[PDB]
Amino acid sequence: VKVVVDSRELRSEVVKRLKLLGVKLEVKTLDVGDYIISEDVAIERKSANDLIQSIIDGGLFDQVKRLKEAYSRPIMIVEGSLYGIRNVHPNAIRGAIAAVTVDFGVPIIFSSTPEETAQYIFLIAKREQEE
Amino acid sequence: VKVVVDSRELRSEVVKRLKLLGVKLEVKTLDVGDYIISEDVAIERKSANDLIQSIIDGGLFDQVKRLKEAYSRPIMIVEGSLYGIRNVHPNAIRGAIAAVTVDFGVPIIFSSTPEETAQYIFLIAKREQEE
Repeated sequence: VKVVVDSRELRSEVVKRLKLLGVKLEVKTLDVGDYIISEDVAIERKSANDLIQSIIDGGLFDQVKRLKEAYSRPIMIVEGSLYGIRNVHPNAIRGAIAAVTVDFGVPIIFSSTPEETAQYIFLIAKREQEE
Repeated sequence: VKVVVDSRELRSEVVKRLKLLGVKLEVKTLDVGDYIISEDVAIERKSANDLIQSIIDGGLFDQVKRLKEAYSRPIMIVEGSLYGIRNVHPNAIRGAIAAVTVDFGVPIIFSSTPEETAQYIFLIAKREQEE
């Protein structure tokens, strides 16, 4: 399977696992998105910490808007646990998650590690290729 | 806020928290869905164990199909951790999650406890009422 990856992700552990999985990567510098699966499917990788920060600074929705305007079927993979991270009420996190997935209609898949993020990218790309 | 709840959920801890949150519940015996928010929004509550079992028995997709045919905007809340549950390869769980959220287009929100499930139902219902 072939996946386009943004230059900023090139040396990540996600890319390492993708390569071990046999994925053929094409590097590009994208204005939006981290891993492109097709003309319509693009994946944005965001750490749990960065998700919370974007909620704190009120920048999450602008980011989702930008993703949707660039791709018809964008996907956000949130990496790392969202629990145990104080300084932010659980309802703020839950509320943001519900808004993105239900209102903006952008799937939010949760990954525990960069390796798991790669496994998700891989299985989605494979399905893309098969159909 | 008003929420319709299926009779089978009446004595759950989710209902207890919903009541503490001030939600006004109307009980019904639904052929599909556990908590109805509006004519279009319905929530299906599924434990992590039951999600895995439905993957093992190949019944998950039929369930999602049934939800979509009954409601235009269904939501699935998966309750409990999906990690540490052997007898099933991680890719089987990841694959199922990707299919439901990305292909079927049905959001899959993850909750750690029945209380969190109630908090999600509450915030979604409130937004429904406000708009």
